[PDB]
Amino acid sequence: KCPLMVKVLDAVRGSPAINVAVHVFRKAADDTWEPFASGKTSESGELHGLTTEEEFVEGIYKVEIDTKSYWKALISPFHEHAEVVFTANDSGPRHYTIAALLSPYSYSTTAVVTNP
Amino acid sequence: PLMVKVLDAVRGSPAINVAVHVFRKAADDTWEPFASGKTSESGELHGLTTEEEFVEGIYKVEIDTKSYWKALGISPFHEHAEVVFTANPHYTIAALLSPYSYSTTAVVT
Amino acid sequence: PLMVKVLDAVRGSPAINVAVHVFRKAADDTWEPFASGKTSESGELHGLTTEEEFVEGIYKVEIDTKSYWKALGISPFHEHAEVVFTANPHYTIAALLSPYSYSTTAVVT
Amino acid sequence: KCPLMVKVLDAVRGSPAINVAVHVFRKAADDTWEPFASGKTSESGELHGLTTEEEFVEGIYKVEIDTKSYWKALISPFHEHAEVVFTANDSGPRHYTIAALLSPYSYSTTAVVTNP
Repeated sequence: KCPLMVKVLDAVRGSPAINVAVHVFRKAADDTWEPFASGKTSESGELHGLTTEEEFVEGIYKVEIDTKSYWKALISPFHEHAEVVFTANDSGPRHYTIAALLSPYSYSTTAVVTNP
Repeated sequence: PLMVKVLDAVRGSPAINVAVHVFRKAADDTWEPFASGKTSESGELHGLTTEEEFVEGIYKVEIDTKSYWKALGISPFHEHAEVVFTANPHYTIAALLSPYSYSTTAVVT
Repeated sequence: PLMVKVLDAVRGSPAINVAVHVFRKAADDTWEPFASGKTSESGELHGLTTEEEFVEGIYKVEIDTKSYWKALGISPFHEHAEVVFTANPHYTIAALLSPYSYSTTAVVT
Repeated sequence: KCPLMVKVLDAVRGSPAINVAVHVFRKAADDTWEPFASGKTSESGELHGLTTEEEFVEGIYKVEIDTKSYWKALISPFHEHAEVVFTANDSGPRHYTIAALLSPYSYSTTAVVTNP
């Protein structure tokens, strides 16, 4: 394998952040954000199967994590969502895990990049 | 009412000369330029806007983290960091930068 | 030369009235009390020490995060947060608190 | 299963933090920190097998992550180590993952607590 994975934790509960919606976009030649993939985290706070090594070509990707819907569905948080934007696969294929740690007024995000 | 502070977690210092662009979501759902600056020597950016123009609405603060790391000779992961929020308490948007990670917090007083 | 700032990531605010204890590692490898205070209304603690007494050495800053969350009616994970470092650039120790997580950064200028 | 696990990431490299030494202590009846377990992270940045459900009784535990040796063994970091101190198993047995994200002048740590 899965070349793009998202893992989300809840810093308030000390648990996986479950049922967090995630939308992925890819910059198109026109320079606009085209829908690329979407899904939601599981009970372990992970999201797999967004894409395939074949479809995940080079490009600029935006991973939007819908944190406000997450918190509301539980609390009124600060951010609308957490947006992770990066160039991918520009030195050849890699695997990416986008990790995010969520608090109502704060989040962090880290990328773990490996080369299968 | 809107302040940006950026810290470098690799050097344990303010992140200086970082470009910051603020946008407001237009009725057409597009992002209109609203304000921009470079962080100061203390990693701070002030006077982006006034209480008058900073009306309720959704805002985006884009921090050009990539140019920052490149200036320092370091290869970073993100294109930029983006903070998106509804203005509806002075807002401080703080960001802590590492090459492959960043954290952002809102201090609303 | 030593400042502590504490933020609450749940409320997006300064963490007020948080007890902070600083210790210095003695030659006997024990931790000697060195300084302590409560964060202010701005989540800040200053005047812990002077340039004179803040000599090189290893220091520990203990932040009583547990009492903080309990005062707010919230069940937290950590007993406290601990920042341990060698003083050898003004040191700002900043901490960002959540019930089950905290981050700490050093800003050395 | 393993009731106490540690996971460490490097925020500079975007990778697991490998060969990070970790020492665990438990507060004794005397109120001093007794050695409880130690180990080092693997190539995936994880450390398993510190202890067993049977030995991991209630108590106050300190997980010390030796971040300075880690960075030096690569850079001169700020902290001596990252120290995670918590009461465990006071409402019955739980499983704990202590996650830490490391930068030379900053770290974060999060607990994920589950009830098998």
